[PDB]
Amino acid sequence: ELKVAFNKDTYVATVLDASGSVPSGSVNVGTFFHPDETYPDSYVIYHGVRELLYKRSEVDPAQPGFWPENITNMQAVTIDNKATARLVLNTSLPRVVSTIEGGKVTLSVVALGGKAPLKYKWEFRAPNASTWTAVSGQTTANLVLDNIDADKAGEYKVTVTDAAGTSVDSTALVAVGAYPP
Amino acid sequence: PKNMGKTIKVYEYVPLLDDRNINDQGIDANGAHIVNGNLYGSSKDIGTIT
Repeated sequence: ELKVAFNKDTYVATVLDASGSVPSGSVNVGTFFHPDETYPDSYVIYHGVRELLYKRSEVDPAQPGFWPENITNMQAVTIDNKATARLVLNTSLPRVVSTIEGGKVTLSVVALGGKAPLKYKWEFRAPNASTWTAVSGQTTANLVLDNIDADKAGEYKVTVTDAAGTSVDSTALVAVGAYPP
Repeated sequence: PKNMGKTIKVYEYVPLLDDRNINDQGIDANGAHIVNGNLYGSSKDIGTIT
């Protein structure tokens, strides 16, 4: 929920976060999900400000309005962003990794979003199951599996969660050939 | 003409720059809706038209 303000004089649409403070002069014009719930990788912040100022009024950008009198000249507004950058995964886990019993498989994920305490998570699904099982201990980015056994095969999924609520995940299926004992 | 009531009425089109043509369609040189639609509505002043 990115909150947008708007000052009618300077024509600056400050896209604040959910807990921002509206600048002296600007007025609340609405809220929109920057990572759109349904199509998450199609619209940008501009594509959300336009949908917010269309339902506004040139006479006073505080009361709602429509087509004959609304803020649709999208050249004078200057979006001034002060909302934390979306949690994006710069380097996701490989689609597939495959070693032999005894080898060392390492998985690494790099996240570039907005928060101080970017905490991590790790789960594990056996390749016949349905629910994810918590990988105890490893909670910091790179997960190292040394002397990997056959039972430690399946699908591993990281979950990079920021400070407030945002989370991004990425999976990596792991296979291990098992020579006879 | 007969069969046409007992009244005749015409249309008077007023100039843009007079005072009589007050309306609500007004955006100044900056982009803010103003009360007067007519630019310098026959003010004949210097400061007002400036």
